[PDB]
Amino acid sequence: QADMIVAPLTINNERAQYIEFSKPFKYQGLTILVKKEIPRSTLDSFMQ
Amino acid sequence: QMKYYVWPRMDDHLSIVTLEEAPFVIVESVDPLSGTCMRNTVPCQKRIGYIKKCCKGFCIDILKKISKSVKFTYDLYLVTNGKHGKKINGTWNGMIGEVVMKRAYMAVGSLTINEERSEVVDFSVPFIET
Amino acid sequence: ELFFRSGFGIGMRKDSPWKQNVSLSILKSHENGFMEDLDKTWVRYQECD
Amino acid sequence: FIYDAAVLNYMAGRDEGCKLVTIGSGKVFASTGYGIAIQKDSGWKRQVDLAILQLFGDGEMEELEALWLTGICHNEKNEVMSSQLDIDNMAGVFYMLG
Amino acid sequence: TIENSFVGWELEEVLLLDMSLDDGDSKIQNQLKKLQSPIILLYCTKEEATYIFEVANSVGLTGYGYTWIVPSLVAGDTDTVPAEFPTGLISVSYDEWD
Ligand SMILES: *[C@@H]1O[C@H](CO)[C@@H](O)[C@H](O)[C@H]1NC(C)=O
Repeated sequence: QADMIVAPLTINNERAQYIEFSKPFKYQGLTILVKKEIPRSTLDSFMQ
Repeated sequence: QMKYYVWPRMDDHLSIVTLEEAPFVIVESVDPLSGTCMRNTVPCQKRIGYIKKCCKGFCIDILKKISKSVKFTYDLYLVTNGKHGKKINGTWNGMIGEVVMKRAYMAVGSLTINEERSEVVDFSVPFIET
Repeated sequence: ELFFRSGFGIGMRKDSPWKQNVSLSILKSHENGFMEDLDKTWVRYQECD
Repeated sequence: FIYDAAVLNYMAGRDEGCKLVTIGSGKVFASTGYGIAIQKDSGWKRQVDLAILQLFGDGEMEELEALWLTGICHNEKNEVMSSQLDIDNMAGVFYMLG
Repeated sequence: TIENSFVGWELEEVLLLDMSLDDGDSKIQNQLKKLQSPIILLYCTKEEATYIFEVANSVGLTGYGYTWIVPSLVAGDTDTVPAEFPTGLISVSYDEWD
C-alpha cells in the first residue's frame, strides 16, 4: 500500500533487516519526564 | 634477519587505511624489550622504508568487534599523503585518496560525512554524533 | 540523561530505485542550514524554563 | 576556534583548570556523523552496517565512550568560581549619582 | 617462557598421538578434529613424518590458511625432499651451505 514512510521512525537492528533507512534528519535519544515540584517551593514570610 | 620484510600472502584478507589524531586513534612506539606490540594493541606499519608501530584507541576497539562477528581479517597501515582528504584538480588524496585508487578497500578512523565524499565512496550508519 | 541514541530516518521499500538518490538531498540540506530553519520554526520557541 | 565537535568536547573536558568551554553548552550547527568508508558497490556494505546497529542494542557502544571520552571538568550548573567584581559590574550605581 | 612475557602468548588444544602400538586406527584423525589456529607445531622424525601429513592432509586443514614449522630433525641432508611435505613448509636446520 505504501512506497515511503515520512514520519518519526527510529532505527534498530530488527527493522533494518527488511528495509533501508537512508540517513537521519536529526539525532536524539530518549529520556523520562516527571511532574514538577515547584508548588513545594521555598516560600518566605516575615516571621520565618 | 629475514630477506622478507613481511610474509608473502597465501576476499577475507582486507586492507585498511587509518589516520592518527584524537583519542579515537593513538600511535605509540614499540616496546624496546622485544620489538613487538604489547597487549591491547593492533599492529600497524608506516611507510617511509617500513617501520613497525603500535596503534590503539577507541575507534580501533570498534574494528576488533566488527571484524570478529563478520569474520574477516585485516592489517592496518597509516597513510603518508596529507590529511583526511581534499580534492585538488579532480584528484583525491589522503584516506579518501586511497579508497578511490583501490589500494586500500576500506578506511576507518575519524572521517566526516558530506555530499561531496558520497560521490566517490560509500559510508555506513554513523556511530557517533559530530 | 540520554541513554540510547539513534536518529529518525526516511524509510523505503528495499531496493527501490530511490535508495541512494534521496539520501543526498537529506544530507545536502544540512550544509545549507535548511534543516536549521525548519528547526527554529517548528520545535523551539517561547517557553517557561 | 572553529573545529570538529567530537574533538573539542573531549579536549575541553580533560584540561587542567577547566578554563575552556563550548559556547551554548554543547551547541552544534551542521549535524553529520562519523563512519567507515567502503569501496563503491562492495558486497560488504550490507553486513557492516547491520553489525554496528547491533552494538546499540546490547549497550556496548553506550559504555565505551565512558572509557575513552570522559573528563573531570563538569559542565553543569555553569560554575562561576567567584566573580572578582570590577568597575564594570557596578556601572549603574556610578550613574545614579550622575 | 609464555608466562614471563608481556606479549599475550596463548596455547590451547595441545595434542599427543600414540605411535607405539601402531594399530592403524584413526585415533590420530579423531583427536585432530578439534583443532584450529593458523600455526601448528610438529616434532617427529623423517621416516615417521610421511604418515603424519597424510592423515592431516586428508582432512585438509593445511592448504591455505595454515602454516607448519618443523625443527631440524625433519631435514635429512637437504639433498632429497620426500613427498607428502605440504607446500610452503618453513623450517630451520643446522647451517650447511656456508
Ligand atoms: C538521480 O538524481 C540525479 C540528480 O542529478 C538525477 O539527474 C537523476 O535523474 C536521478 N535518478 C533517479 C533514478 O532518480
